[PDB]
Amino acid sequence: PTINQLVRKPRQSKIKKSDSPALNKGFNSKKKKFTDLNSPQKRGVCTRVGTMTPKKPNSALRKYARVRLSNNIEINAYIPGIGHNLQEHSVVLVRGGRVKDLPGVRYHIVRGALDTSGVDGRRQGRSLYGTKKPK
Amino acid sequence: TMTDPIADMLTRVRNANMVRHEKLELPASNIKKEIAEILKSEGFIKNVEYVEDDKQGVLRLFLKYGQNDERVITGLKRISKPGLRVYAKASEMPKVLNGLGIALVSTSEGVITDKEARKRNVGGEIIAYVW
Amino acid sequence: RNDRKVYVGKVVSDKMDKTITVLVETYKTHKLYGKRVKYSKKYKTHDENNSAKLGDIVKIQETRPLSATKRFRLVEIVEE
Amino acid sequence: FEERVVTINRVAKVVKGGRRFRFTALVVVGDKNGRVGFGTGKAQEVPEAIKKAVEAAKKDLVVVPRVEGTTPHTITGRYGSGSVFMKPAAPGTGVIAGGPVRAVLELAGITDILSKSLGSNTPINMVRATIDGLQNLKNAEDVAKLRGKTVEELYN
Amino acid sequence: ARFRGSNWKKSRRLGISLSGTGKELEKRPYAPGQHGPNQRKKLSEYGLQLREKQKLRYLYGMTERQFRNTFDIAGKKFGVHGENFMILLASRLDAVVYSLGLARTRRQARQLVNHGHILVDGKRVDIPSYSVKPGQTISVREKSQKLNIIVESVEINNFVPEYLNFDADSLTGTFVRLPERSELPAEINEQLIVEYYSR
RNA sequence: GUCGAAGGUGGGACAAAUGAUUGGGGUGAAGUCGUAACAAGGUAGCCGUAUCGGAAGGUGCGGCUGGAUCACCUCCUU
RNA sequence: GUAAACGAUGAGUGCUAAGUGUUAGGGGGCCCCUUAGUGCUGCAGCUAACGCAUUAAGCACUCCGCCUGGGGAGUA
RNA sequence: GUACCUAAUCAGAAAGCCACGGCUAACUACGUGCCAGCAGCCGCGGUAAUACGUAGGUGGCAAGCGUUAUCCGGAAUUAUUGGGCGUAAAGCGCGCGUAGGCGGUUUUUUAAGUCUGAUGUGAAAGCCCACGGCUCAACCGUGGAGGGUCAUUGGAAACUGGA
RNA sequence: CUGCAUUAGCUAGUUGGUAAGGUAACGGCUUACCAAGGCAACGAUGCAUAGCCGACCUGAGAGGGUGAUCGGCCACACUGGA
Ligand SMILES: [Mg+2]
Ligand SMILES: [Mg+2]
Ligand SMILES: [Mg+2]
Ligand SMILES: [Mg+2]
Ligand SMILES: [Mg+2]
Ligand SMILES: [Mg+2]
Ligand SMILES: [Mg+2]
Ligand SMILES: [Mg+2]
Ligand SMILES: [Mg+2]
Ligand SMILES: [Mg+2]
Ligand SMILES: [Mg+2]
Ligand SMILES: [Mg+2]
Ligand SMILES: [Mg+2]
Repeated sequence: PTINQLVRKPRQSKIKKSDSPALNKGFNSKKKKFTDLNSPQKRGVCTRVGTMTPKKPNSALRKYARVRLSNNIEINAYIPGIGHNLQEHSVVLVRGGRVKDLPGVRYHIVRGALDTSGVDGRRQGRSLYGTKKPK
Repeated sequence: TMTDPIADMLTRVRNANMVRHEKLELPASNIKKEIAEILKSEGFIKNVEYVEDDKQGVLRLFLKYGQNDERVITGLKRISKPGLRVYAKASEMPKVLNGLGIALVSTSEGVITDKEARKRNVGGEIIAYVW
Repeated sequence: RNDRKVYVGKVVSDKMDKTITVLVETYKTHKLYGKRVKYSKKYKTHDENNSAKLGDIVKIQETRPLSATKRFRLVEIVEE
Repeated sequence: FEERVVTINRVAKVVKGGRRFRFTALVVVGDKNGRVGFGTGKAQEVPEAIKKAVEAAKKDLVVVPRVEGTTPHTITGRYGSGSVFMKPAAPGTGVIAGGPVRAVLELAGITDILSKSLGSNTPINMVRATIDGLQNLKNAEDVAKLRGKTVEELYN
Repeated sequence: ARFRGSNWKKSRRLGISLSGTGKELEKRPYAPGQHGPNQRKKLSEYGLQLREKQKLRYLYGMTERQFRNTFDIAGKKFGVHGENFMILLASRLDAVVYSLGLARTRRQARQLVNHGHILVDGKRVDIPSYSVKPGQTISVREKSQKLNIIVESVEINNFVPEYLNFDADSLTGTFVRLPERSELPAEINEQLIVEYYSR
C-alpha cells in the first residue's frame, strides 16, 4: 500500500486464539456471569467416564472423562497413564493440552490431584502421573 | 503525470548505467544540476554539460567506467519522496555503504554530501543514496 | 512579566455576537509512518467590537475563561 | 581447503518399475582466508556424491574482501527466493548465522559477523544467496581506484 | 564440591583431563557407559558447542546457573567476550588457590576455601565463587598452617603462572595482574562457548 | 416555597439467558444409491442466470480457454 | 446490476537493445525518416517456474482498489 | 542472647526431577503385540519397538526438576524500518467525477515544516556505566549517563508549505 | 494518551450576548431576556472496555505486551442524596 493508504487505514495484526478457552473463564455466582481470567488449571466434576476410539490410523480405547468445570463449562478431558480410579461425580483437576487422536478432547486430567489417583506401578517420569517415590 | 523529477533523473542514470551507455540527456533543473555536480566531484560520473536552450535547458551527463568495464555507479536510491519526505539531523546523518557511498542531502547551506553535512554540523532532506 | 500563548488563524464563523471562531492549522506527523498530515483546531476568541469578519487572518491571545468555551481574545487583524 | 557437507538429499526418479534413488550432496569448500566456493554432486552413494560436489566447489571459488575477520560493509545477497542479510561486527562477536550461511562464512574465514536469512531456507538457494552477497561485497581500495581518488579522500 | 560425581567419567565424556594429569584418558579415552567402547557417532554443531561449554564448566567445577551468570557479567567487560570470560573464570578464588598449589586438586582447593582455611588480604573468605582481583594477597589460616594436605601440596612444587606470585615459606600468594589467553588453558575454544550462549 | 435522592406509573430502546420446534454446517468405520470432475473422463470443463430432477447433476441463453482432436483453407514468426 | 464482465495484468508519467508485419496518417529522396495504434520474434532486466520483455510482468515516482493457510462461507 | 566469634565430636543427619526417533545432548535388554499405551509437530505401537512399561547406562539440570496457563521472540506471518496482487490469497465489470493525497521550469520574498546554538524542565526510585559497604553475590548506598513528538529564545534559506 | 461505522448525525442552557445572583476564584456556574447558534467523516453521538504515569516483560532495533510489589496523581469508604 501507499504511505497515504497506510495513514488512512493502518495495518492490522491477526488476533490469536487460545488452545484452552475453557481455562480462560471464571464464573461469579453472585452476579451470575462469566469473567475473563487466565487459570493454569480448573477443578471440575466428572459428568461421565469412559473410552473413546481414536481417529485413523490410530486404534485404541482411550480413557477420558466428560467434566463440568468450576465455571460451569463442560469439556472432555483425557485420563493419562495406565489404569485410573475415576467415576461419575469424581472431583478432578483439569489442565490444558489436547489429545491429537481424540477430536473433542482438548484438556488433560491431572494425576495425583483431588480425587484422581496416581498411576499404579509407574516408576519413570512419576511426577507426570502423580505417583509417589516408591523407595 | 510526472511527480518526481529527481527520481526520474536517478532512474535515467540507473537505466543508462545498466545498458552501459556513455552519455545521458535529460531536461534540466537547478537541483538536478547540483546533484550532477556532486556526482562528478565525487567521481561517480565523468562529465556534466549544461545546454542553455529554451524549455528549461538540458543536462548532458557522461558516465564513468573503470578498468575491466566495471561500473563506477553500483546503485542509486531515492530516499525522500513526494509521498513521504525524509529529514535527518547532523548527528543522525546516515553513512552509505559504511562510508564507501555518498548520501546527497539538501541543506540550508546548499545541497551537499553527507560528509560535508557532518563536517559543517548540519542536517536536512536526504535526497538520495549513491554507491 | 510572564506572557500568554498567541496564535494566528483564519476566521471560519462569526454568527455569534462578539465571538469569532478561529481555525488554527497545524501538521502533526504520523507516529509510525512519519507522514505529514493536516490538523485543524478551532479557537473561540473574544471579539469585543465585531471588527473581525469571516475570512480574515487574525491573531488571538489566551485569556481567562470568558464563556462556556471562550478562552481567547482578538489582538489584531493581521490580514483581511 | 577445508570442506563441509551442508545437506545430503535422497532424490527419486520414477520408472516403469519402482524408483531410481540418487544422493545429492551440497558442499562448501574454503581456505579460511577469503576464498570460498560451493558445489553439488549426484551419485549412487553419499561418499561419491560428496567427492563430486567437492570437485565442483573447488572448480568454482570466489574471493571475499575482508577487514580483520569481518566483511567491509553490510550487504544483502539474493538468489531466487533466497535472501541473506549480513552486517560487519566487532571482534569477539562470533559468527551469528544459521544453516548453510555459517558454513559459507566460516570457510570464507569470517569470524565476526551478524546475519539473517530473510527468504527461502532451502539450503542450495541459501548458499547461492550468501555467495551472491559475498561476490557483491566491495573493498575501500578498489572503490577508491574505481572512483579515481584515495582512501583518505573517500573518507574525507 | 557441589558436583560430587565421577570426575573420571566426566573427563572421558568430554575428552579432556579435568585434573590436567591425563590419568583418566590414559587407559580409556572413550566415553563411559554401555556404549562407550565402539562409539563412533559424529557430534552436530550444537553438540560440539555444548561439549566445549561443558568442558569449561566441569573444568572450573561450577553449576550451570553460576556459569551462565559469570559469562553474562564477563560479556559486559571491554574487550573480547570469550577472553574476558576465561580470565574471569580464572580469577575465582578456587582457581587462584589451585594455581598457587595449596591443594593438589581443584575440588580440594574448593573444600579448603569453603571450610575457611584461606584468607584474602588477611580476612576469612568462605565462598569459592569469590572473584579475586589484581593487587590482592591469599594467605592460609594460622590454625591450619600445618595441615598435612596443604603442606604436602606446597612440597609438591607445581608451576605458578605469571599472573600469580607465590612464596611457599609464608604460604602467601599475590594476584599480580589479570591472566592472558596463553596462560589460560588452550584446550578450550571460547568462541564455541560464545556461540553456544548465542543459541 | 424553590431545588431535590429514593419511590411509583407508562410506552419505547438496547443487551444477555432460556424455549416446543426447526435449518443448514463440521467430524466420524469397511454403511446405502449412483458416477458429476480429473484423459476428449467416455455429452470438453468452468462462469453468470433460469428451470427441472433421489443425489451428485441435466437442460436452455450468453461468456471464457484455465479444451483434446483427423482433413481443410486464412494469415504471422524463424 | 450480475458473468472465466479476462490481457485472470488499475490509472497517469518518464526512462531502457533490436528484427519483421499490418491499420490510419505525415515528411524527405521503390528507398529512408516519422506519429498513433494493432501482431509476431527477441536482448538487458525481472520471475518459483511458466514466461513478460517500448502494447513489461524491466527501471522509477504519484494516487486508488485489493490480499494475509484450507474449510465453515460469500454463509449467519 | 538473634547475627557474629571461639572450643570439642562426627563423613557421620542433608539428591531429587525430567529426558535419551528428528528437531535436540544422551542407547541397549526384557514385557507387550494397532492392545495396553505415547504424542509439541512429523508421527509411534499388529513379534527385531533406541518413540509404549520396566531395568542398566547415558544427557541436561540440581534444592530444585517437570507440566499447565499467559506475554514478547523466532513470524519479513499486517512488511515505516521490512511483503505483495498474470497463473500461488489479492486490480472494483467499466466510466464521469467530489473531498483528500500528489504535482512541470525560472526569479523575488516569508520561516509553518526542515536544520543549528542557549536556557528551564523531563521528581525520587528503576534500567545502563563507575565507585563504595555487606566475607562474595544478590542486595544496599553514592555519583555519572539516558529518556520530550517538551517549552522559551537566537540564528540558515537548499527542499516541502505560503505570497 | 482506546476498540467499534454491522454506531452518522448530535446538541435546546444547548452556542453567544445583556442583567442579576452565586463562588476563593473566572465561567451558562444558575436564573430572566434576545438571537440561533455550537459539535461532527481531522470520527461528533452511541456502544464496549479501562484508574493514568514513573516504570515492568520482551525484541538487534523499530516495535509488541503489561500497569503486582515501590513513588507520584486521581477516584472511592454498604448504595444514593445532603
Ligand atoms: Mg550447475
Ligand atoms: Mg463422468
Ligand atoms: Mg463430462
Ligand atoms: Mg430435463
Ligand atoms: Mg464479480
Ligand atoms: Mg477479475
Ligand atoms: Mg507499434
Ligand atoms: Mg513482527
Ligand atoms: Mg487467484
Ligand atoms: Mg479490470
Ligand atoms: Mg529520575
Ligand atoms: Mg474497572
Ligand atoms: Mg525482530
